[PDB]
Amino acid sequence: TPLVHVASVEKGRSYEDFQKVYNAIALKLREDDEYDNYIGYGPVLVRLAWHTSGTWDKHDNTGGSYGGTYRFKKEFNDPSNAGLQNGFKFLEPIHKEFPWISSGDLFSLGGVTAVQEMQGPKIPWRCGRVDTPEDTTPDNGRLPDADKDADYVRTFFQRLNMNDREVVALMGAHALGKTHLKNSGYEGPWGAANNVFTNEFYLNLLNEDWKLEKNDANNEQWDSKSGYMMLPTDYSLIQDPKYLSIVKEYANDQDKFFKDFSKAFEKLLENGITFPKDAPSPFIFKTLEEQGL
Ligand code: HEM
Repeated sequence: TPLVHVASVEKGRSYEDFQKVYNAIALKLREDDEYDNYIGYGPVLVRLAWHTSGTWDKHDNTGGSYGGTYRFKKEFNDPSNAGLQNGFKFLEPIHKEFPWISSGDLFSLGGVTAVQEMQGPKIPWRCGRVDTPEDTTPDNGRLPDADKDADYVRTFFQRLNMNDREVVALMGAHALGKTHLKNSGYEGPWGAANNVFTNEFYLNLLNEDWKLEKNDANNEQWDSKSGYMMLPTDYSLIQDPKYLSIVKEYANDQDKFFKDFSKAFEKLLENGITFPKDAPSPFIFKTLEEQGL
């Protein structure tokens, strides 16, 4: 037995309404450019979308993006979510201007908007997540640990119904942003263009010279002399031969990575949700640049 969560469109809303919310998110991303030593909010909004979706458990349909339960203190204060409060704060004035959007739609849309405005692939997005009460908040401990190996990673993502290609594609979002010692016990960026969505994660895995070192929090991480880092779970993608093949494919085909990531990311964000046969089709929002805005 799993719960059923049926998508229900915010009353009377359509594509145009959500493009306006997209636009407000994108404009604030542009405006608040100084955040995190001028990386900007794009990376933390992508991580917020993934962590608010990544609690899902296919076996009983608990967790997931539908209920928007990050707004409750058990989930806000999950140690795995340390740092995401910055993303939530960013989204607060968006929610105040557009109070009709559900929290789950806002957290997932923030992720879509971030990826597209950082020049990533289009991510089709569906509305209709509905806020659920505090007691539906999943317990802490459903997001992955970083200090583990490929077997861990593979098994972990089975709970989110992701296969090896989906796992490797999703991990490419680590092109974005950085680890912050005070949030996670790890420090450093994975690459140079921290706020541009590219296949750089895979090129860096394959092409940098990596050394297993201890950081200031006494945790192991792989460091390169270009000043990049990889988590043990990131590095596992080149230690496992099946993952490694996929890493090589994405390192050598930007388009393929973009298409696979778009599919897996939408999937991640939609897991657990039942869409009525007559629900609207997925929206594909225009970027500001495409709109001349
Ligand atoms: C084995 C799975 C994964 C693990 C262990 C993991 C672990 C981490 C850790 C420890 C950080 C740094 C948090 C910081 O200190 O602020 C991080 C950052 C980040 N992660 Fe992951 N991650 C994984 C999967 C993913 C996936 C699936 C995505 C999205 C598709 C994602 C997107 C990000 C983003 C964009 C950031 C940078 C946030 C920022 O700069 O604020 N991660 N991740």
